Amino acid sequence: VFASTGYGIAIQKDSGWKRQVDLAILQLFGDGEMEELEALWLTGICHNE
Amino acid sequence: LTINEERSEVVDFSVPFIETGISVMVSRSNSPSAFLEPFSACVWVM
Amino acid sequence: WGLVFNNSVPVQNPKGTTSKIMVSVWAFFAVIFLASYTANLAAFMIQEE
Amino acid sequence: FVIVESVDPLSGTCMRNTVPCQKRGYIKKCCKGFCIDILKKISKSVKFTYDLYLVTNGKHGKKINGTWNGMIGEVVMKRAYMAVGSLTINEERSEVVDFSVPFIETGISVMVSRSNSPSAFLEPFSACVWVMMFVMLLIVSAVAVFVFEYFSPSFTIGKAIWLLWGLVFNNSVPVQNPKGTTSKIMVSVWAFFAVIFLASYTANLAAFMIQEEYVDQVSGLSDKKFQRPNDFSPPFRFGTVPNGSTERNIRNNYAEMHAYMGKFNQRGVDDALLSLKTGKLDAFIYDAAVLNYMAGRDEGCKLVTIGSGKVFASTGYGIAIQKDSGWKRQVDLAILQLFGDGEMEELEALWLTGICHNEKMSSQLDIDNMAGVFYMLGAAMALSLITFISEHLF
Amino acid sequence: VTIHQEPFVYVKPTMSDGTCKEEFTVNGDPVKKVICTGPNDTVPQCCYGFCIDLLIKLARTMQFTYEVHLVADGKFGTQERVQNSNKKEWNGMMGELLSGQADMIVAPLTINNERAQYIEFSKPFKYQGLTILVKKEIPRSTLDSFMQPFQSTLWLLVGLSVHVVAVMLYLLDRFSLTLSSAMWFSWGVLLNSGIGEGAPRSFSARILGMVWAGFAMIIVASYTANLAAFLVLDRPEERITGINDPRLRNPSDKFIYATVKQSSVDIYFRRQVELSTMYRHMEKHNYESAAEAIQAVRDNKLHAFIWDSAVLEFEASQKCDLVTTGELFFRSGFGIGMRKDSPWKQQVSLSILKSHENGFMEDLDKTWVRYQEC
Amino acid sequence: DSRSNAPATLTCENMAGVFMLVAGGIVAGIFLIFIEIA
Repeated sequence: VFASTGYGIAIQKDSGWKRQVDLAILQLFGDGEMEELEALWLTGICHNE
Repeated sequence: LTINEERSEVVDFSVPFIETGISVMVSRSNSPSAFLEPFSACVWVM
Repeated sequence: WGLVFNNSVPVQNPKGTTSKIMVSVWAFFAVIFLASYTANLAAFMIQEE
Repeated sequence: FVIVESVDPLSGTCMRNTVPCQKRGYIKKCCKGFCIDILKKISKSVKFTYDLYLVTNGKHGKKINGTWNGMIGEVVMKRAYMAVGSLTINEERSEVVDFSVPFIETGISVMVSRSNSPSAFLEPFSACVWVMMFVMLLIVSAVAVFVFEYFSPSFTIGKAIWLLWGLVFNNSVPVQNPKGTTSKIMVSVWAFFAVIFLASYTANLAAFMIQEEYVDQVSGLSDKKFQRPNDFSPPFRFGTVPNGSTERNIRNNYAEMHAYMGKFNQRGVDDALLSLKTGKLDAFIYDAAVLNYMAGRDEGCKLVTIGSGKVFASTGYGIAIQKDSGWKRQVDLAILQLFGDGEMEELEALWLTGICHNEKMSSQLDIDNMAGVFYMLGAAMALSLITFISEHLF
Repeated sequence: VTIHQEPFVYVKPTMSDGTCKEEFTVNGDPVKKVICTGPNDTVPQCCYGFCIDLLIKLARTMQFTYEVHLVADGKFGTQERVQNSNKKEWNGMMGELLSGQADMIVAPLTINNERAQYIEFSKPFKYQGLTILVKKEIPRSTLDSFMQPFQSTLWLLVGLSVHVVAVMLYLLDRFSLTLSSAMWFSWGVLLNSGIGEGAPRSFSARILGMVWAGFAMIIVASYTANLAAFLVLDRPEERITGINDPRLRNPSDKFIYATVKQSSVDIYFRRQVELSTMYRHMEKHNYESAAEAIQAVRDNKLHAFIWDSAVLEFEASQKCDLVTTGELFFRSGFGIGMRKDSPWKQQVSLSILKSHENGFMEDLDKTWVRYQEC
Repeated sequence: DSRSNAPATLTCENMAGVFMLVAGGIVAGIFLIFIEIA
């Protein structure tokens, strides 16, 4: 890790979906489909090591 | 979405969908050991 | 010490029979030793860091 | 193929995807298993209410009275529209009942334990190397002669043969060093030559060492090892439990074994599987599908299915029904779309995904092939003995 | 408050004076530690920990006087129904904040979409994930010496065999001492060491010489590829691997695989389709102490175990007897929960902001993660 | 073939190159033999 960070969908300060869209993210990781995010995207053919 | 103090100041965002960070990428190397490496210097003792 | 590395020093062969047996000791000794060399080279060869 | 359990003691039931089944006054017992669930989603899209039972007789069916010993007879008993369990496609069965293409393929198979290699000695040598050796003799004696010209114990080209041919194997012959300076340069040629040569030896030994093709299993129902139980010293026990479907196959296939196999016949699939864990017998014939089933589950790395899994008496498994039934074309279509789902991948998941991995290594320090090297050695020895007496004639 | 966890914090009971023995760093800094409350197993204790120091830095940004309670229970909480009242109660640190029993939210727990609805939390203080405790096996694989790296039967078999052929070409000599010198010839051939007396004059027996020579070169080969093989390969099966791993995917008595009792990790095992038999079984055999997890690995009691992954990565430094699992599961990280809101809410937001901005996190690696000799 | 892996390698031509270099060793042995011999 160098300068750890992340990516997502920000919104403006004091917005409506704020706590909501948060919860959205929460259950989203709750799905486990992020494995399928590797699939759709992050699954590499470079293998490892 | 770069999580950034500027951004932090600027706008509102929650925990990311995916983690990130700073990095660079070399090309794969296009040694320094073997000569004495396996020797197990107690061998020289023997 | 000739045998120490792969023998290969032709000069000055002591003719002692029992002495020659000792030469057998250091000899097959050097056999397994040069083996240790070899397979060692396999290891470092097999070794990738 | 299938699974069962006791019901949850607290609740007296089964949760998640587990199904009930009664057992006898039939008391409930947990109905489970993957292919079971294949029937689950099957009936689901099919919309047909399933009901589970515990088979009280045999496994599948038979005649032996001229009638079935198992769920086949239940179809004769017509106690269900269709029923589950691995369905042997069988002429008897074919006669008996109605079934479509299988949910999963099957076949006849046996399983050895993994081998607890007669190549290397000559294997990497690349016999054209020996050609280069004859050549080395050629140019060898050549430089021997021509070098000695200006040079002219002489140590003639027979001696020199023992010399350069000394280098032929790792030098190591101290006697008779020709002092020719240019000759010594030639000795350098054959010398570093021999350096790279002995190298070729070494890395060659690495290759054969790195080379693993084990294999070495029986042919099949055609196996010579299966042809004559007395042929080798030990008989190779290969077979399964009595009243076997694929056994009845073998009963048609080859009788002599079926006779001889009766001697070593053992009780239970997993039980005799443990007999293989002890290897009390040689190997165990069984249903190919069932075999690989026996493969995935293993304590350590032990068993080896006979061969790589080459097909022997190809077959499958499914849910048969009686002839001229209602769901027939339907349940067929059910199967059709079922394979159409691709979830059979998830059948590997729920079941068929193995931890045994596939394809490929302990230490062979023993002789075997090495004894073959010693063989060629002493062979050439006696060869020099006979040709030696021939030289006494010469 | 929080609970003592190596990746989180290392705090033993304080000194007899109720003090901390001064210990500088590997960089030679007697890093700050604090007093704490502590359980008998209500007593005082000391606050010493990496992430604890992270909190120290937090107050060091916007001032608040750190009062560190101990953790009455081990976990934070999960809303769970009682024997009555029809109320799902998170019992623990999280509950204590719901109880308001303390002020600051202190723990490197993962963000729980579960606990999300209960209350908000902060953004990650660090990235982390889930995996199963991996325990190394006996490395071993040192064998055969020189001797056993031969077939004693075959080895001496071919040796005395070379003695026999030595008697053979020896008869080639006696037919048409050279016999004892011949012993030096074949035996020396075995050594290939050039005893030096000489080679026979018989071209037949000489060709036999080339033969025993081939025997030798093949023998040097035998040692070569032999020890190569000894050096070659590796242990057949380490296993684990896929989060679906067959051992895990195969309910039976043999494999013992589980995780902590009443855990956010356990929460990752909580509501799911596939975990059914797993979450069932493990729950029966589950252990409640991550301490008992580390020692459990040392105990080698269970065939497998699971806990906070990146945690175990820290624990991966704790001993060599264990192993590292394959990859992430249900990955979140560490942070500070949000009970309703506080000035500390958006404050701490800024805190994390400068945190990832500054390098004090890399310092924490030095304080913790950089310590790996593994 | 079994060619999925490469155990089958036995150096023949690839080695025959260096062996040929040896033969040329014999040739240079001829040239320099007569030359320096004189």
